[PDB]
Amino acid sequence: TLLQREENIIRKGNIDKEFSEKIKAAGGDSLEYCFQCGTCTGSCPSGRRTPYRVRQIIRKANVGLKDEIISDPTLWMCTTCYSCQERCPRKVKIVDVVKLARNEAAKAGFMAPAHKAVGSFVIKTGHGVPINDATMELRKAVGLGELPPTTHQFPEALEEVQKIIKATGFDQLIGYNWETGEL
Amino acid sequence: TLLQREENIIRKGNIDKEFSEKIKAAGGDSLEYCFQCGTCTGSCPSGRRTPYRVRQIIRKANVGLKDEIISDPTLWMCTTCYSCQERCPRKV
Amino acid sequence: FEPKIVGFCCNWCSYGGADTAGTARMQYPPNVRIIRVMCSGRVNASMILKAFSEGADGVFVGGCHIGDCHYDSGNYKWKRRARFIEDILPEFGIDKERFRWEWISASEGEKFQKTMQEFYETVKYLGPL
Amino acid sequence: MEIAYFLGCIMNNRYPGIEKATRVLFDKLGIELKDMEGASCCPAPGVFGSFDKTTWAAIAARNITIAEDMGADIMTECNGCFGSLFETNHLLKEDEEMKAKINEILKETGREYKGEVNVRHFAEVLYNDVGLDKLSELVEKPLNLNVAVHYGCHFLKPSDEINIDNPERPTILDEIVEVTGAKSVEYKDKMMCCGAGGGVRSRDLDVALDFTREKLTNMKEAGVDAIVNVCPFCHLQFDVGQMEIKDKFGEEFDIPVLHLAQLLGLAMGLPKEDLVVDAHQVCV
Amino acid sequence: PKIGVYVCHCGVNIGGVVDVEAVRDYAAKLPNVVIAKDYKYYCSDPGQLEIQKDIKELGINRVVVAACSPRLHEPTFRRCVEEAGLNQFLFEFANIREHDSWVHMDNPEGATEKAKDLVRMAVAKARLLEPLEASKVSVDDKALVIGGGVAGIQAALDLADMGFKTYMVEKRPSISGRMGQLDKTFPTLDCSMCILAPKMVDVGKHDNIELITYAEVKEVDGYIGNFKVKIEKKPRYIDEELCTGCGSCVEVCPIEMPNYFDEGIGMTKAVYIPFPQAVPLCATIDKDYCIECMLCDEVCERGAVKHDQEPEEIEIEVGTIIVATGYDAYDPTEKLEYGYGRHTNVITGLELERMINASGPTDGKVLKPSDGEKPKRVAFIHCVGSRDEQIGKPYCSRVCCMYIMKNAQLIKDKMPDTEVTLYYMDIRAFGKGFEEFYKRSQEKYGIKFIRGRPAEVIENPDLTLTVRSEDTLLGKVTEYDYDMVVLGVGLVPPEGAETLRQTIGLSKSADGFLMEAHPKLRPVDTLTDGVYLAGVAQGPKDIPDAVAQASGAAARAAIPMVKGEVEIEPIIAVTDSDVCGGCEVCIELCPFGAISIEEGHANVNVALCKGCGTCVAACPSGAMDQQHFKTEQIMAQIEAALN
Amino acid sequence: FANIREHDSWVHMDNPEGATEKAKDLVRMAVAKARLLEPLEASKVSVDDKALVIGGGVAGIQAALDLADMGFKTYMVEKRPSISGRMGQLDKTFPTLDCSMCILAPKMVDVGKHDNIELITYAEVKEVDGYIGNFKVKIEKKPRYIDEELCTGCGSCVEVCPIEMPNYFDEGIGMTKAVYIPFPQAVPLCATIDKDYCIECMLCDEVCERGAVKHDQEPEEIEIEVGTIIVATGYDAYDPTEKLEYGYGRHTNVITGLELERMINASGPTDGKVLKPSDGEKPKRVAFIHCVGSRDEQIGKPYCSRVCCMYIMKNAQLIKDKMPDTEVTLYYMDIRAFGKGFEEFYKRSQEKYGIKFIRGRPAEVIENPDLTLTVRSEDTLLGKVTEYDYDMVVLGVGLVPPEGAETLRQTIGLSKSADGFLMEAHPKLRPVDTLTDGVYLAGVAQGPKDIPDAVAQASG
Ligand SMILES: Cc1cc2nc3c(=O)[nH]c(=O)nc-3n(C[C@H](O)[C@H](O)[C@H](O)COP(=O)(O)OP(=O)(O)OC[C@H]3O[C@@H](n4cnc5c(N)ncnc54)[C@H](O)[C@@H]3O)c2cc1C
Ligand SMILES: Cc1cc2nc3c(=O)[nH]c(=O)nc-3n(C[C@H](O)[C@H](O)[C@H](O)COP(=O)(O)OP(=O)(O)OC[C@H]3O[C@@H](n4cnc5c(N)ncnc54)[C@H](O)[C@@H]3O)c2cc1C
Ligand code: SF4
Ligand code: SF4
Ligand code: SF4
Ligand code: SF4
Ligand code: SF4
Ligand code: SF4
Ligand code: SF4
Ligand code: SF4
Ligand code: SF4
Ligand code: SF4
Ligand code: SF4
Ligand code: SF4
Ligand code: SF4
Ligand code: FES
Repeated sequence: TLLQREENIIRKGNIDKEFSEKIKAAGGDSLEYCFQCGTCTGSCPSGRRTPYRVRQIIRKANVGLKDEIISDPTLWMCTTCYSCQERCPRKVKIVDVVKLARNEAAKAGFMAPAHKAVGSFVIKTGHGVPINDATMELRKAVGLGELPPTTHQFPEALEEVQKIIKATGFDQLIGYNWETGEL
Repeated sequence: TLLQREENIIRKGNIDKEFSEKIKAAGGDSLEYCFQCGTCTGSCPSGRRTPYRVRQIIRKANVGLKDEIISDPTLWMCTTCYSCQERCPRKV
Repeated sequence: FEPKIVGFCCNWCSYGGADTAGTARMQYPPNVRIIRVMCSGRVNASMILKAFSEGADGVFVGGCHIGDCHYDSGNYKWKRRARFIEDILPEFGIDKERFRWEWISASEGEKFQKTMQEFYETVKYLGPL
Repeated sequence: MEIAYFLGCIMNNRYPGIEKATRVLFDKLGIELKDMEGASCCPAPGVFGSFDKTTWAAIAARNITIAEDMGADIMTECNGCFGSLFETNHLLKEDEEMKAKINEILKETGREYKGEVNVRHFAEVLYNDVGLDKLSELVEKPLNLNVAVHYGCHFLKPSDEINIDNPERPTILDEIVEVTGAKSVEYKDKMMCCGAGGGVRSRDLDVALDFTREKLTNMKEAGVDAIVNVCPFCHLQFDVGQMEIKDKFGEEFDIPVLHLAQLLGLAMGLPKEDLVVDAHQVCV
Repeated sequence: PKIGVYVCHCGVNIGGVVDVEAVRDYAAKLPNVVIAKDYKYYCSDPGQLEIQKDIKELGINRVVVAACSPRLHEPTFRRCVEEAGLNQFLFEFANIREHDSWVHMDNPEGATEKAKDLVRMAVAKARLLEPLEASKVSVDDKALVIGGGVAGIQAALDLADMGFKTYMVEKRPSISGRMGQLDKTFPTLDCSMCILAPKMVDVGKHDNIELITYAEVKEVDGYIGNFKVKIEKKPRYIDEELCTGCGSCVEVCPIEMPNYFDEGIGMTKAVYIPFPQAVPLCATIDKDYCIECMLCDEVCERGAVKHDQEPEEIEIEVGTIIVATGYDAYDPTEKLEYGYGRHTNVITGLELERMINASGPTDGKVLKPSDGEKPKRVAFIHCVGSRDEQIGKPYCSRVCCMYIMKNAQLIKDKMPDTEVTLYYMDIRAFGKGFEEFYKRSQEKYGIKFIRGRPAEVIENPDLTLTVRSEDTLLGKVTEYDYDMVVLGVGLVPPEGAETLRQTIGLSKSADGFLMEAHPKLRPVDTLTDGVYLAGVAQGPKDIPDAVAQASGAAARAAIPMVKGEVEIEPIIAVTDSDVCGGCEVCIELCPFGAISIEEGHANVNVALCKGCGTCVAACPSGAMDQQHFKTEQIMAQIEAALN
Repeated sequence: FANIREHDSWVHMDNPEGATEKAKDLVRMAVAKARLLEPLEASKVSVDDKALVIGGGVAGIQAALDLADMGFKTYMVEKRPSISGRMGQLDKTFPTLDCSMCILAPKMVDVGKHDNIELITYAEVKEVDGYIGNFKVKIEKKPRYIDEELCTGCGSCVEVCPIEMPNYFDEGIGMTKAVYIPFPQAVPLCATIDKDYCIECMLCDEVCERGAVKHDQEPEEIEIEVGTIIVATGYDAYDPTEKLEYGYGRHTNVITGLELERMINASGPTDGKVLKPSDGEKPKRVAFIHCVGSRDEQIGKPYCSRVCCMYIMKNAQLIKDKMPDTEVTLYYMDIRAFGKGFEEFYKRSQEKYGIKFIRGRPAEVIENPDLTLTVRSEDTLLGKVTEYDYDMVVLGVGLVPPEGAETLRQTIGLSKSADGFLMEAHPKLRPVDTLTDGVYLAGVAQGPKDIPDAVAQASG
């Protein structure tokens, strides 16, 4: 059956004005004066190959459809290429709104495992892409040091990075467990 | 994956102008001068409980998206209640 | 303590700016008293000194933006006079923060309101002269 | 001239040839590259900026303080790292409350953000501080190459803040590339994203690979011999994604991927082993 | 001094905040005050009658009104006191509404105290006022009209039919403006030239109109009724009195140059006539392209070719000025994503107007620039150069929607098989018959409307153009191919607008067009007396709105010229010869040079003085004093403000 | 004159030979007629240097003042007891949000004091005869039952009157007495008795000190001779009662834009407070609906009313300034912000005041048991039906020709356009002339438009 009494109508029960106020207060206030020309969607390269529609994201953020935004997989199709923002005739900070919505979605548990894995790599070694043995050999062969002068080479720097992550609560966000060093 | 390279863009390969000409010649010529106010969808009782959107059907008929219309299940959600037609400001 | 403030505003822009603030109903403290002149070029140091000698705790002067004077050069002469007055006032125990002069355009009601509020706060903090 | 040298992750951990070529090129230009001891992920904006702004800003601010300690501007040759560091720098400089919050977080690490240095891009430093004439003088092996220039999204955008070149039709990278004797070839959708940004590569590999496949189809139709980039993130996308596209759809492009520093090293007669071509998955 | 004080309630605008009962009693108790009254609306007729009756009965010789700002109603009360026999300048205004009541709503007690202090200051000033007779100056019954478009033509014809001798200065060799370049007009699709050409001929034949084309206004000096204008007539190198416009010189000329009339898509010769209906029908030589071959000299039978012509200087004296300088079309080259100037088959709306014109460069055929063949698919893009903060153009151009729809309809009628699509954000069909025209574009001609602002225009190898744009009503990205793309460019102020604005001394609005005196009730007046606006000079609009504005400007400029006199305010510097030492530190401070030295004493010229008071403030000894702003008056006001 | 272009060349393009033969025949006919023509001297007739202006709104006031300042003696006939038109009823004006009365009242006083203007209010033009320069006009002055020469507009009669009747100025939401002054700034400031409500209690007679009350007054007949006529009769607001799906006149908390203008006016019936008609409390949620009575073939109104977009946005901005906590939503098809500063005003409605715009023409307005209103409408940019609740709904009614427009049009002998407004001589180049010589149009009489356009037309 095509019947579904909740998905095909918008009432006040679908609206969270606090979400819109939070987004605007956090640096996405420009979304208030989008007039829905659709230039952003036309400029969007991910909108051409996925169901992602940035204009509708901006509209939902203005209306206050939190649950519809944060739980939406297409919210993660934006590459932050800024093509939309360069062309918006109303000078809306589209990428800022997208990132704020992604922050809210992450707070609600809509984080992909691969992104959490990147976060765990940063926690463990300080590098989103840590070095592997083959690259160490390549570095040695070409006159560079076996390890780059980074958190790879300085444990105290890694400790500082871990202190920052603990202070910001990022480890709790991705569910990193220090005791076992797993997610 | 959310990737699908055909469903998220409209090109001339999705358009059949003969379909639009046939519809207009068969008694649906008024669809030419719909200005997409959305009164019909707001008046539609089936649009409130199904994915059926009559305004988008009219738009697709004008554009010529035959395959998108005829294969659409929601096309069969209309009860022919005439609520939309009584209120259309363009008398479509 | 409620400071006594005297204001001089040119007819064409600064007085227009105060009128704009009024029409928009931009609230500000009631201590200031505006006196109208045709041009800020009409203001000289004798008026400022007379105001301070008569009991004023602050003196404000408003003019057209440089290049916008109705009489086309008056605010330049006022600006020179105002710099000299700022030189003279501290020699008699009057802080130069009690003498403020600003360029206010006829449409700048909000700037006029903010100037009035801030000048009142400054003069009140300084205390009685 | 002295400048702090930020490395990032992908360059130093997957493609050291870019780093070696850059070090050699800057030594030939009389610019002292100072290592930023203890630097970490910038962090990659796609994931960290998407997850928590505060953590991203704090890590970037610590990286910036590493360079502030040496009293030197930061130089990056990754568009992703440049974007992250530059955005954090101009956010903390122009926002006192956010600066206070980030400094409160940084306190326990024994660091404080002062907002005393500038974040600069590798290509921008080459164009402004060195100039096209000095770069031309150092060319000893004028190249005969048709190259597709991939600007990457975060080199020039958001242009309201970066103000380096016009994002729609820039020419800075084309001029730098042509100083080497190679020819920058126009192709369809040249300013298109590679698909790796915003964390998309790790979230939906198929979407990012279609970005790359579209770009590669457009480049191939133009007949280019190589791809030139100023972003190790884009570099990795093109290099590894060509292999991934071959395995998934059996489509062969065989378009070598070079960093601008590597192209400059090739035109300057650097040793072949210094370019570390063995790091690349696509044979050059 | 018998001061009568009148405190206005203004309904509740003052009374609501300020106690008009306490203030009235305070005024009644002040020295020299013989009466204090309050009325609900003093500016109204009953209030003025009350003031006049009080003056007649109690013999008041000073009138003080505690009411709104003087900039609003000072002339009203000045005339009110005049009609009762009192002198104009024995009158004083206290500002207790904009300066007190509307800005201290939360402090009613402080508001009332401030009102008391302000009325005290006003009475202190009014005590020392004295009568001043205002001098009348004659108003010249002549008008200048700058710009020879439809608005300027209408204004000139209306002024000339009302009997006033009018000058019409036009920078192009011929009059017509942009209306002469149009093929048809919306919403009727009537020929624009067929209805404009008779008016152009009328302007050319009127006994009361002096038409000076190919000329610019270089200098403007003076004031209302008394404008001195220096005009520079550029050399045509053709004798206007002799040339008949036959066109043989054009036939023989070997050099080819762009025709300005054709907007960059039409060619003419170095000697050219802009269009067949030109007024004056005269030839013009552009020396940037002339090689001085003398072929035109030899072929001309009237002897009208003058290669040694020089620019001419004309000086006129007028009483009123009407600026009707129109607009330029926006240049979309800076919109790089749309590729104007880069893609071959991308054109603008005005270029399309020239192309669809039967008298245009292509003989009325819409042909692709790339190959000279008719396009089968045409896209129109709305709001190019308008409603866009990325280029600092946040306004609507107000006519592009309609002329886009009109040109789509014209392309359909000429080539019925053509497909036409419009990319719009809003369809602004607001005028009379405009909504019906909009519906007819769909019902009759089958034009397709896509609600979406295009993201990009991509030129394909075969030179066709892909418009990449979201269909926001389908909610999906589309990439559609077209043989031609027409940019709906907006309207911008004409080239050299700032020079003329500075020459006259006018202000401009946020959009860059000239600013009217009042947005609602004085749309054609400016704040400079004797200068008026007509047509797109005041902002984008269509032909009937411009014509209505031109007629209104003619009426407004005629009023003072019919009156024949204006009053000069006597607020001027006066020198006390017995006190003046001839130091002369005052002369250079007058920007108008009103002060000279006679018999070792400073002497002010009333005609030159404007009443700024700068010289008076500069005079140490006080020999110089401004009327109505004397030093004693301001000193009394300062004293009363604090005591 | 031989007509060989409209009658021959443009209608026989496919038959050039037949076209040339027809041209030859037509020129032969023209010469045959011209052979027998003879001279005729045309007679000149004097043009009276007097003007009549019908309608005392902003356009009519402007036209009368311009004619009188040019030296011509002008008559101004106004059917209401006072001049001002619809501009006097507005609180503020777009796009500046300036007070309309503060700028209109001086012009009204000027009209009332001008030596060259004869103001005849509470009067109608009954007959027009003659031609340009030679118009004979019969005007009927209705009985005020108050002596205009004696009444001072003090208002004591109003204070003592026991009967209450609707005030026409307040557009059906304000009350006054059987003897009333339409508003404090009325010109002439004079009282008027409506005998449909007067009970003849003579309390006003007893309280009046000027002896201005005249219960035995009769209608007066005035005959004037003028040279020109300017029709400036304005418009009426559309009555949305026939739009049954929106429930105007049935739902308590549904109002029109003009009623809202009266309600937001500080001098209006509610002292400038926007209050629900149902309970007299401020609404927390307000919806505006665009294009009510316009752009609608279901009611035979296919034109745009041209001002409803802007005054809708203006009144939304005013509601926000007065009650910042109020939520305001506008339901629109197109936003027609075409005028000078209009697009900036439109952007300011969003950026500064936080007004919400929904692109969708509402399907229905449903009154809930608690008297709140559900607007059922598609959000076409979300592509989904919405049912949103509001405490107040304001219909953006369009402009229609005024009551009695056809009578005056027939009296003068003018034609009308497809929209029902008076027709100008030429759409492009003669916007204020008619095809009747000596008769001119100004303001909304010629079609909907805003105040500056009407003022420009009046001057023209
Ligand atoms: C493509 C297009 C199509 C249009 N179609 C229509 C339509 O169908 N119907 C319609 O009603 N309107 C239409 N318009 C709008 C219409 O053209 C304007 O309303 C009208 O041209 C304005 O007339 P104007 O006299 O104010 O200005 P213009 O027509 O621009 O005339 C101004 C004149 O002033 C002269 N001038 C400029 N500067 C100076 C100077 N310093 N000294 C002396 N002279 C000077 C110019 O050379 C010009 O002759 C269209 C506009 C465009 C761009
Ligand atoms: C709710 C609303 C808000 C608006 N807000 C604005 C705004 O903010 N800014 C703006 O610029 N415009 C606004 N407008 C439009 C503006 O009101 C009109 O442009 C203007 O009123 C037109 O003036 P007018 O003189 O042509 O007509 P009117 O104002 O209607 O005046 C016509 C006069 O003619 C009289 N009359 C009618 N028939 C006869 C007759 N037979 N004999 C004698 N007299 C007769 C009438 O009684 C009236 O006094 C608004 C309109 C509405 C409905
Ligand atoms: S481009 Fe800007 S104004 Fe247009 S829909 Fe996107 S965010 Fe809104
Ligand atoms: S930044 Fe995101 S939303 Fe904007 S164009 Fe790029 S992918 Fe699309
Ligand atoms: S109601 Fe009529 S005009 Fe509106 S969208 Fe439906 S069919 Fe089109
Ligand atoms: S007839 Fe009824 S069910 Fe069918 S589209 Fe119209 S309103 Fe919907
Ligand atoms: S005089 Fe001024 S304050 Fe008094 S009623 Fe008139 S406008 Fe209002
Ligand atoms: S210059 Fe001589 S030849 Fe040329 S158009 Fe004039 S009259 Fe004819
Ligand atoms: S002299 Fe000049 S204008 Fe005349 S024919 Fe020669 S090139 Fe042409
Ligand atoms: S009139 Fe239409 S096309 Fe022109 S700027 Fe306004 S909305 Fe855009
Ligand atoms: S400054 Fe005074 S004293 Fe000197 S010349 Fe002028 S008026 Fe005379
Ligand atoms: S008052 Fe001003 S304009 Fe007059 S003489 Fe003095 S300086 Fe010159
Ligand atoms: S009729 Fe008499 S009491 Fe009534 S308002 Fe007129 S003068 Fe006053
Ligand atoms: S006589 Fe009529 S108008 Fe007068 S008070 Fe009685 S009811 Fe009212
Ligand atoms: S102006 Fe706006 S609200 Fe009024 S009819 Fe036109 S589109 Fe509808
Ligand atoms: S007029 Fe204001 S400063 Fe000269």
